Amino acid sequence: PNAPACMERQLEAARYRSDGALLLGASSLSGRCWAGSLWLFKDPCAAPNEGFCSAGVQTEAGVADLTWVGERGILVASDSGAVELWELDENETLIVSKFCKYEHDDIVSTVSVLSSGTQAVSGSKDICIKVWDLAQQVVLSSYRAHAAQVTCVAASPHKDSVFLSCSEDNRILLWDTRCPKPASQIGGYLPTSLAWHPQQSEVFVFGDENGTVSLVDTKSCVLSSAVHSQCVTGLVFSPHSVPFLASLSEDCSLAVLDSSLSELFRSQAHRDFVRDATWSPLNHSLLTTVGWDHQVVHHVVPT
Amino acid sequence: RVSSGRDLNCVPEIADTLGAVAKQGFDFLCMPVFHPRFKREFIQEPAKNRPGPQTRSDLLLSGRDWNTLIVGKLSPWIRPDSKVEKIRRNSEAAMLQELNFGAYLGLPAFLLPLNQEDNTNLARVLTNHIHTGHHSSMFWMRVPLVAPEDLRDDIIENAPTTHTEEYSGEEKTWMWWHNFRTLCDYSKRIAVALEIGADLPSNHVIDRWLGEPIKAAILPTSIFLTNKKGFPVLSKMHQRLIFRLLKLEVQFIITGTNHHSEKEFCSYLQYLEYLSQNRPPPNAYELFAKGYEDYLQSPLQPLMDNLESQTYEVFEKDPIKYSQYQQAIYKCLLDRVPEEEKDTNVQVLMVLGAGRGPLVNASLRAAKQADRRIKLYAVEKNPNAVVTLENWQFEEWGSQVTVVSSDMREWVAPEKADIIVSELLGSFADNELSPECLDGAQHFLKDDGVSIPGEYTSFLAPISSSKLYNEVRACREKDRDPEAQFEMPYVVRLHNFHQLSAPQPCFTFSHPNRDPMIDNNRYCTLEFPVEVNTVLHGFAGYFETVLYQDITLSIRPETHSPGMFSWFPILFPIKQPITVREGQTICVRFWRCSNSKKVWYEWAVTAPVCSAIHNPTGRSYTIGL
Ligand SMILES: Nc1ncnc2c1ccn2[C@@H]1O[C@H](CN2CCCC23CCNCC3)[C@@H](O)[C@H]1O
Repeated sequence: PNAPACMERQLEAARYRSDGALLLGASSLSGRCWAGSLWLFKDPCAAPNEGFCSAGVQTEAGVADLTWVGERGILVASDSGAVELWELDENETLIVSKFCKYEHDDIVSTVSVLSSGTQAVSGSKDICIKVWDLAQQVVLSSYRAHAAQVTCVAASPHKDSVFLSCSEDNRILLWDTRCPKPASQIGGYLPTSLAWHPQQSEVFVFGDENGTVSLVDTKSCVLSSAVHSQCVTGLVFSPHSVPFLASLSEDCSLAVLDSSLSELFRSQAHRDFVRDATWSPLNHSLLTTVGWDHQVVHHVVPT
Repeated sequence: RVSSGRDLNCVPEIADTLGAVAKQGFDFLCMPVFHPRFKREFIQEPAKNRPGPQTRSDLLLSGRDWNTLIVGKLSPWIRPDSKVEKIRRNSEAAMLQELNFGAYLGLPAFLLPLNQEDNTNLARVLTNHIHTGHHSSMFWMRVPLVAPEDLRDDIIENAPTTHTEEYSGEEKTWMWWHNFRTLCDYSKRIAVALEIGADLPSNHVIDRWLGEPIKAAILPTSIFLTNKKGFPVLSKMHQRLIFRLLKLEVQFIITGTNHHSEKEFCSYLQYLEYLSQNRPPPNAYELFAKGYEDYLQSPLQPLMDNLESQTYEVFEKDPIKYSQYQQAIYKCLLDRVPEEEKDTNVQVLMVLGAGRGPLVNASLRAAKQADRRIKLYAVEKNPNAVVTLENWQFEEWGSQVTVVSSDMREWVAPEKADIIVSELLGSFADNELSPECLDGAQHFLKDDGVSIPGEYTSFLAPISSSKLYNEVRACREKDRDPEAQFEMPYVVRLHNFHQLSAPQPCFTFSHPNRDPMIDNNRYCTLEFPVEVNTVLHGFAGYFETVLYQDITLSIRPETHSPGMFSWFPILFPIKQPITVREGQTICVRFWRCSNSKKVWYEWAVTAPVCSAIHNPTGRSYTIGL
């Protein structure tokens, strides 16, 4: 009922919004048609059953990343090189294209909404990082700071001009776009994922291609834990005030760590790669994960 | 008019995507063969057991389409040289898998990136693939003019960009490629897709690249400017490079997104076509040379071998050569016979090597324009060409045996000559044995007789050319020295090459030669100032000749007689390529050696390192007397 018939096998993204509804993005990474879809599940526990979802749509190409923009809006990094804005209709039954802008020269790998919800930054295999105005539907700035593919960008929580980026050039860049030279490098195995601490302006975690999660202060080297046996694909801080850290990986496992990076939960529910994780806003110890095994898993995290 | 593909990293439906692209005007599509984000495990459970089709079906296109329309791209996550062991092994397995599928589909080419310094494992896996089964995909190594690290914006506050003149720095990407193709042993299946950026290096850097096997030049949409009307176009510097690349019939690839959104798309192509329809047109020499570009031939030995009818015909259809012989003889007839003496003085002219007679008609043409009188002898040893002469003799002429079927070194001449006229020169001047042939005819030149030509001088210049080094290896033959191919010269319209230093004179011969020894043997040392990091693969040879006074022929490129077809350069190879640094001197030594039966060249490099002596004792190459 409402949308396209067959949601694609390779689950890339899952993100809860305020009211507890589940945003799913997917790609087909094999078979005749290499494309993508978006889904809203106003009931998580049903997903990923197409029939028993609230809205969904076909994208021209694969979904490599996406993020919620406020409540109505979905921001998508495409294989086509385009950044796309889609929005829910008033009835949250339909997902309509607001813009599809082909500005990158290769796959858009990573996308992140700034502080204010008015602007976003994308990173690409084209090696460039780009700052968008979402109302004016234009690129405001374009930066070739890196020397290789951009793996991840992550907007600061509270400052529109600040975000982190990391790349296969072995650089983690801390950006402030109010300086003439906006980027600064921070000390490797290749960095593969980035999250800001939700309660410290000053702090962040990064995952490396070798399975290590690292805690970094701007103010200060590091603290580290060998958490995974391969690439750390994602780091998402839980919504609690002393928050947990969810780590996911190509080793097909999810771990949840404390602020000292000691292990609390481990799940092997997935049979392929774990692509994304999002914590319930209703139940701060529900954690939802998705993977290329097409499973949406609902873990109760002990807290 | 010009051949071009479209590079995409996103292909939702192969058929719709190919059709859009065929419509735009492109000839082929470089695309991924597995989805560029579909990372695969080969070792660790449970992701190694991922079900399902690993990629899309061979059945989506015809075999004809796979074979002609599609260049494959290695998956961008494949990192055979990663410092993580697990990634190195997954990447090894994944590279063999994608290469094997490319071979399975019969793709004509496959693109692999050289985007860093250390590609040892990439090299070693591609080498193993090449030595596994029966497949003939070309490998296009995608290498930037400028490393990404060197064209980054200077926006990192605590890691500034190396500012001043960094000299081996913007040659880093050539050393990436050179290390790689040396690891793979100069395999003929491994060529270059040269990726052009917003900025360009030295004319010298771009010079080295044009001695390398470039099959494709990659043009990003981003490096194009806009004109008034809103169409895409290029800097005058980027236009220069296109013009040089078109002079290697390389394929053009357009990569990145459409950036001219008022103007349709195919306009990037339209503009390459525009540049292509608008180069200076081939000169007479360039039109005739088309087809012969880096084709190696055996130098003719017209002394030892009786030339074919059709060989003479190419040497005859060279008007500028015979035009210059006509003038040289004219100027000679005027210096020899004063105006009072005009009708009493018959000058005795002998053509030595008359073939089918064009120097004879040149001698006649000369005599009418100088209005002096001549008595003509034509000496030819090739009895086949003697038939052509003796028929022309019995049909035209009617007066005098004219034609004498004889070796000019045996012939008893009725009479001494005022002038001997000959064209016994090859690509290296003296390599058809002009010196020996004229020394043996000299005795019937009058004590004040003139030889036309009076002089010739060979020239040499060191070169780089990895195509020309492979054409030479390809000359390996069963039942001889496995290295004999490198110890002999080749007449070759040198095309895909780099001249490393200016030609300098090697051997000079004068006629007549009244030194009481003659001694046509020779030893010459030559010092070549170099100014790039390069490989020496061999020496180009050229020559110049004085016919009479200031009337000359040249194939030395800086003095090349214009529109003259008869002679292409010669190439002397070396067995092992020799690294040369900017500032270094190439020292080369040439000998012209002989016995009573044979003449040959031996040659050695003595700086900046020694080669072996090449062709010692003519063990691999002789010119028969
Ligand atoms: N000892 C001898 N006595 C008499 N005839 C001799 C020799 C040695 C060579 N010949 C002949 O000279 C001619 C040279 N031809 C004419 C056009 C092409 C070319 C010149 C340019 N290089 C390729 C050969 C041929 O016809 C030879 O057969």
